[PDB]
Amino acid sequence: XCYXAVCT
Amino acid sequence: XCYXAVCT
Repeated sequence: XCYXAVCT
Repeated sequence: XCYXAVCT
């Protein structure tokens, strides 16, 4: 649930 | 370093 440093 | 289920 991440793309790079951005997560949910 | 990861995007979806892929880590680079």
